Amino acid sequence: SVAHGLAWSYYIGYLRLILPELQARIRTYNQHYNNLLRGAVSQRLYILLPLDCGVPDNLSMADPNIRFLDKLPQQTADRAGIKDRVYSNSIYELLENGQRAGTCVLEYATPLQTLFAMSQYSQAGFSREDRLEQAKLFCQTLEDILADAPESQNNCRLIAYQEFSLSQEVLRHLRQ
Amino acid sequence: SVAHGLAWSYYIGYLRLILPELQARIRTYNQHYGAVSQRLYILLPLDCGVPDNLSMADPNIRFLDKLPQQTADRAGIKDRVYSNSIYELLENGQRAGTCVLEYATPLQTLFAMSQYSQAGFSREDRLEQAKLFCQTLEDILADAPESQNNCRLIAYQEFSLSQEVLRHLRQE
Ligand SMILES: COc1cc2cc(C(=O)CCC(=O)O)sc2cc1OCCCOc1c(OC)cc2sc(C(=O)CCC(=O)O)cc2c1F
Repeated sequence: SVAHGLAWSYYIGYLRLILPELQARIRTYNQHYNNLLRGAVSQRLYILLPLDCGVPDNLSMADPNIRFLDKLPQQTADRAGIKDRVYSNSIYELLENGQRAGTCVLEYATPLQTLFAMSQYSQAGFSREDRLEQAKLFCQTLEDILADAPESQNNCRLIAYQEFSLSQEVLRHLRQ
Repeated sequence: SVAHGLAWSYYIGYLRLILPELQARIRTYNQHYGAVSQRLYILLPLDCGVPDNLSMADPNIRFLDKLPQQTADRAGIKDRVYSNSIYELLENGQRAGTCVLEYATPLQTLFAMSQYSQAGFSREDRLEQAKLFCQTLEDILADAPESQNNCRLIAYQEFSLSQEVLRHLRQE
């Protein structure tokens, strides 16, 4: 299946490589780069899983209550012949009634945009109406893989949703 | 199919985003500094063996430099960095070529899936999946001119990896 392969690849090709190094990057930010007066950035990568497969590039566009704070210090690694392949991640403030309710590392699972694009291109042999079932299968496969990887599971949170306040969706997970 | 999805995702999620900007990065590198050839040379090992160091696979493939990085806001990641590496290709102690080179990382997903019981993917099906990944990628690129002329697909089964790359480089 398409979504089955995409979830395994998202784990093998990305999550497996960044999640064991994420805690140290967040700790480094909180100790040396975070504004001295501010609350600590929460641990864990918060992964946005829009079931409609809509993956925008700017988060403040999806919700003005999601405001860009800072980039986490970059991770580098030699990867498949790419010397010092760079992994960059962004920190966001979550506003509730004009005030800071949370601070976290946040991004969309980019393979969901592949499902969106495939549903549009005739050559992909992927019907438009197959998108939702494939997005749910991508999320379920990712949950199943993470359940067998505790250093990856405890370093991330899966935020699956169907449309709305995206910041309230993230805050509900953060407050747990 | 697993490989069909991987090839579409490798194109949508990566190649489509770096290949229209690649020529300008190579030109910028060549003008500061014998020229690095155009096009991203994509290694497609059908055995799905994806090592992290290229000089390990072949000592005639020597790291020269990193191309200037590309940055873009991508899915909530501000200034998502795309870094690529330049390699010298040696032949009988002489530099015979210079190119931007890397492995197609989804091939390592096929390798890992054939290793993990929970993936439900057999080692006996891996070669057919690696070939399908390569064929799907070729078909996609045939419909994306700006991506097709900015890359070269190097599919092989094991050996001299530098001679494999040089054979493709000498066709232009
Ligand atoms: C190797 O496989 C994958 C690598 C991978 C890397 C990712 C990221 O860096 C997240 C941010 C982003 O997508 O820009 S998501 C991701 C998903 C992957 O598997 C899904 C199937 C292949 O599709 C993709 C992809 O889909 C969205 C994104 C990328 S980004 C990428 C590279 O940057 C190449 C070098 C590297 O793999 O680290 C390859 C792929 C890719 F093959």
